[PDB]
Amino acid sequence: SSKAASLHWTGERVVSVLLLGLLPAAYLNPCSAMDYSLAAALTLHGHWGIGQVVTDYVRGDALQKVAKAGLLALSAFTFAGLCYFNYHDVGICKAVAMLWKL
Amino acid sequence: TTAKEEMERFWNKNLGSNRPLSPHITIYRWSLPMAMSICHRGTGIALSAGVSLFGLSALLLPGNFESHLELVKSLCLGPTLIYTAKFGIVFPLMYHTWNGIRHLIWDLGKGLTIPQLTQSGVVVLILTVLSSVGLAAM
Amino acid sequence: STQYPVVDHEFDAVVVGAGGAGLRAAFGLSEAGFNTACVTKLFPTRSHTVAAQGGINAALGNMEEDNWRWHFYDTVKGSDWLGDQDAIHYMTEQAPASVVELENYGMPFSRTEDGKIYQRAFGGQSLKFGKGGQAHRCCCVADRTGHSLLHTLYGRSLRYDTSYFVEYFALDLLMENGECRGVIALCIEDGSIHRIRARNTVVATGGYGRTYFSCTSAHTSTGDGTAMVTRAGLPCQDLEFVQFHPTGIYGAGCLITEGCRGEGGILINSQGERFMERYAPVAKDLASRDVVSRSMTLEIREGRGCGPEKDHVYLQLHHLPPEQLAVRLPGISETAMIFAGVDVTKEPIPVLPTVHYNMGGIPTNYKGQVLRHVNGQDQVVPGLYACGEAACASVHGANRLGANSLLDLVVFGRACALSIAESCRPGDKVPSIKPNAGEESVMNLDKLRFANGTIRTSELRLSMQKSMQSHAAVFRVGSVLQEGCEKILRLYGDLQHLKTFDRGMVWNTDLVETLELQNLMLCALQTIYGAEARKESRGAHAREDFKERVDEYDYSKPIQGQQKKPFQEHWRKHTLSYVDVKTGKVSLEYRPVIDKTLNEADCATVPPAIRSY
Amino acid sequence: PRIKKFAIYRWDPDKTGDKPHMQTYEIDLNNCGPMVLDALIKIKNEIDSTLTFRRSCREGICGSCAMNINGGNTLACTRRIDTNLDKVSKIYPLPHMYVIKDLVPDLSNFYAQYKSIEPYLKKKDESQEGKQQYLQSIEEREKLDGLYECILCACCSTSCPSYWWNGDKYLGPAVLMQAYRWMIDSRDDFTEERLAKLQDPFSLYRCHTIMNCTGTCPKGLNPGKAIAEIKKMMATYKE
Ligand SMILES: Cc1cc2nc3c(=O)[nH]c(=O)nc-3n(C[C@H](O)[C@H](O)[C@H](O)COP(=O)(O)OP(=O)(O)OC[C@H]3O[C@@H](n4cnc5c(N)ncnc54)[C@H](O)[C@@H]3O)c2cc1C
Ligand code: HEM
Ligand SMILES: CC(C)Oc1cccc(NC(=O)c2ccccc2C(F)(F)F)c1
Ligand code: SF4
Ligand code: F3S
Ligand code: FES
Repeated sequence: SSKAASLHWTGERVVSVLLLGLLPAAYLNPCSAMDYSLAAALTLHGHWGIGQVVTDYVRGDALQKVAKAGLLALSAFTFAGLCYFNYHDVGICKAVAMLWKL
Repeated sequence: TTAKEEMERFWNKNLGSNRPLSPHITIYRWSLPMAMSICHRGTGIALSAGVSLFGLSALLLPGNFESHLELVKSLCLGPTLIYTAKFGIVFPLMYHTWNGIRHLIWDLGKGLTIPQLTQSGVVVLILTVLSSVGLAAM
Repeated sequence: STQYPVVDHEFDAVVVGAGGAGLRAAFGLSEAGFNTACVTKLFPTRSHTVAAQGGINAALGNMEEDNWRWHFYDTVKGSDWLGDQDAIHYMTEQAPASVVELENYGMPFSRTEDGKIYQRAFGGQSLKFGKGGQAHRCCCVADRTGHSLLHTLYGRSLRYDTSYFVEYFALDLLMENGECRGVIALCIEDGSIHRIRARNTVVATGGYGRTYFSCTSAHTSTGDGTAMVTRAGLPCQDLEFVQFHPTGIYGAGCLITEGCRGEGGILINSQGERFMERYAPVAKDLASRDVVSRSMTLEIREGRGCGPEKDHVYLQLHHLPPEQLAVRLPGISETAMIFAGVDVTKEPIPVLPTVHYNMGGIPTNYKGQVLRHVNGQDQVVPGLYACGEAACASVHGANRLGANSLLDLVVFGRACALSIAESCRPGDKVPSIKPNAGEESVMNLDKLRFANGTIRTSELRLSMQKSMQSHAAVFRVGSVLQEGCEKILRLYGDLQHLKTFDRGMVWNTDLVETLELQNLMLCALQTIYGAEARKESRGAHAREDFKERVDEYDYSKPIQGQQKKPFQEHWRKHTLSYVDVKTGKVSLEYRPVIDKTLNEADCATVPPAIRSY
Repeated sequence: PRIKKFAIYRWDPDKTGDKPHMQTYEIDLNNCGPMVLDALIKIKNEIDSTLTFRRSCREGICGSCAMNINGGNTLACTRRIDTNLDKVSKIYPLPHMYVIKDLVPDLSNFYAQYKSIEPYLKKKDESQEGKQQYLQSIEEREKLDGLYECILCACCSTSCPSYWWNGDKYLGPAVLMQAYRWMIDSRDDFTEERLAKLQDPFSLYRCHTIMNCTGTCPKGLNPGKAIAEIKKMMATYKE
């Protein structure tokens, strides 16, 4: 059938190096664009990550349903609030930057 | 009798019985790679909680970032105590970040022996402390 | 009956044992399409064949030109003409195919530049009928070929509907009017008793080296199937013949294989000299196994012996290329180090002759069918087979040839399977069984379970071991032997006194380690009494009072003009021992060996001769 | 004389409402072999014979006696007793397994899982089998080295926190390394379909590279490393 399990494991790795790539690249080159991908990478990576924490510890079809749902909400909400902050406020690069000289 | 059935029968027999489960966490020697595996969750999790709070506070709360900074400037901040909260944040990001690379290397198959584990383990711990102390004073 | 819950099962075939033979027979039967139970007191992989290091003989001719008929000659020459040449033919011929099937099952043999199974030199094996030098026909998986044999056999057995009664202790056969109906077994796990009945019952319980103090065999090698046969009133052939493998570590009694000698390695005494060149000029250290331990043991009496207390001889590996102990001998590199604190690559190894293999066992056809002795002739027992160390078609006679027992397993294991395939169909009416049947195995179970006596199972066992050690050793005489016999017959009496403590149902190691002891005495009774009756030196049985190999002629002098000796005045015959269950009373008898091969045209009988290696 | 303390796990299932506890025993090391199992067999024979455990080969090559000695899974018959009399040896059964009794854990699942990966040669044309020896080059054979000596002691799998919390559905390192053994067998023709069977969250993918498994293997083998090789194969087999 589908080789789904191996793709997801590969997806995971990819964004992890993409995300490894952006922490340097957003010190060197802050901007709207970096801010959005740093959001897209941060949130995707962490969502899959907790994914694994969830599939490890959360036993039963009962709870593993809710947890994977509630998670996905939190993920989406989080990606949207980061995007909001990038649009209508400072944006993560400059926000971190400001936070630091303080 | 097939493998799937064997497994099925293993579970019904043992669950409905007076059989004690052997100890584990309470008995098992702590090895650096196992403590460094656990930390890699904690950090990952703690970090994701931070990012999510930063996303959710951007939506559910009012005031902009400068507004919030001004509020967070005017608590008569202690110059060391800033470094604390700062270093307390750069720490997990660095530990997890370095160890992250360690993993990816393993994913490629490089570095999977007890010697190399305990070397890399240390090299992370160091790098962390360097980059953590480093950045907290940038 | 009412105290112990009894479950009844019904199959086409039961196999007691899951070593090389057990598995091979059990899975072969299953493949042949037989609903087949395999009772084994251990997880099949923990069976003893695992510990086999050396290899598996088959004239494949990967290393040179070879002929299985030369391997025949070698084996019968190794049997000291106690070997039945019909079975030896059957084996040596069927061995190429038997090994190739193992390679084809996924067994990861070591390889040549040709891509073919790698073979090596091994104890006392020739080309061109004993005149063509040392021969290389020992197939192997580096130093762990038993391990790999046993796992690839276990692995493949899962591919069929083989019913694995794992950790079930067989107690006795289910005989009825001379025919075997199956086995009755304890289920170590839940304490209950099971009666597994089939049309055909195959005994592959392996050896009983645990009758002695020092032995290479594992704690589970306790003659259980040999004993059940004895408890059925059936004979046990040749139990006197006990191979003292020459290289077994001082303390632990752990084997460092004969493949260490087959790879150029030497046996050294305490005065520098390779003491094996004087004793056997032709073959040297790579000579027969009764001869090499006889030499090592005969060196120690003099005081040529080495070490802290002058009682153990040195194996030497150090010179070979340090390369060659990485590829061909990794298993003994580790475990000679672990149990001796010895670096095999720079230090010679501390060894000593200890018990190793039992060429005695349950008497058998070349077909695997178990024989009784009726009016001085052979009679197949219906529905009952055996194979492996447990059995005795005596393809090994008075001395097993190095690397033939693993071959044995695979060949005869497969033979029993085949004999049943050939002679009956799956489904065929599984014969009835008295409701009282098995009653006494349980009664015995229960009395041992609650035994409140004076002597402890461990201490009683330890008396037997050091007795069989100090009386049934490498060298022996009628005086020592007889004292041993009455000494060991006393101990069988002592069994009524014995003390168990643990009184539970679930995993009663005490209760079974004692059931095991019962079994061990029966094997030792028959081993020692038989040995004191045998008034000659053939094979690994070496009497100081009868240093002479007693045949039906004098085969040193040319044959004609000799007056042939009558059956009851020459020792070239199989010992058949019995024992009265209730008095420990050994009666014994004899049946002639077999010399006709399966076909003169194809493989021509090798008549007895002088036996210098 | 040099007496040594031996804190051992015990639980009788035949003793109504008994619950896991530790006994101590006491052994003169002058009157004992160097390995822990020697001490175990000694107390078994000379003191308490209710003490129960698995053992056969005492050679470190059958896998019977695997158990938790001083917090680490090894074969008792090959681990040597701490001659420092000041410490007290702690023997437990293997971790997070159902005790049948005393030191004996129920490994049916362990074996069941082994069975499930079909640890045997599979060829596409088996019409020819038993009749000719298959060609495998000395290079092809080297790829099996370090994989085939697995003794199935269950030290590794049962030292894996993933197996601890997901051993019903996570195969664990012992079994996985064997699947790898049959994957990289040149002679085997089902490598793809063997990989396919691992496509799901649990079978392979609970491995989070913790590496207790390789760290505890009493035979020097590297199951963790094999898990990684599979994952790489898994990420890259076509069809
Ligand atoms: C250290 C060592 C190295 C050796 N090396 C070699 C070698 O290199 N080459 C070679 O050819 N030979 C070698 N041998 C000899 C050979 O390996 C054995 O003779 C052979 O392994 C026996 O196979 P088997 O199946 O008959 O018995 P085993 O392998 O002992 O199997 C016995 C089976 O019977 C079962 N059993 C026993 N009692 C009961 C009971 N009451 N109820 C149910 N089941 C029971 C056990 O569970 C087990 O499954 C070696 C022996 C030793 C000790
Ligand atoms: C360059 C930066 C980073 C790298 C290279 C990286 C790498 C990794 C890798 C490889 C894993 C999987 C390890 C495994 O279990 O096999 C992982 C897990 C995880 N990471 Fe990251 N990471 C980074 C930053 C972050 C950040 C910023 C967050 C959150 C804000 C985060 C959250 C997580 C979480 C939640 C997990 C799952 C924890 C687990 O499975 O145990 N990571 N990380
Ligand atoms: C005895 C201590 C050191 O041992 C423990 C105890 C509890 C949890 C764990 N560690 C995990 O639980 C863990 C950690 C990181 C990644 C995956 C896991 C996993 F697989 F889910 F099990 C280890
Ligand atoms: S791998 Fe090492 S530990 Fe895991 S089972 Fe095979 S041997 Fe025991
Ligand atoms: S101990 Fe466990 S998580 Fe993975 S690599 Fe090793 S199996
Ligand atoms: S008992 Fe065989 S491995 Fe220790």
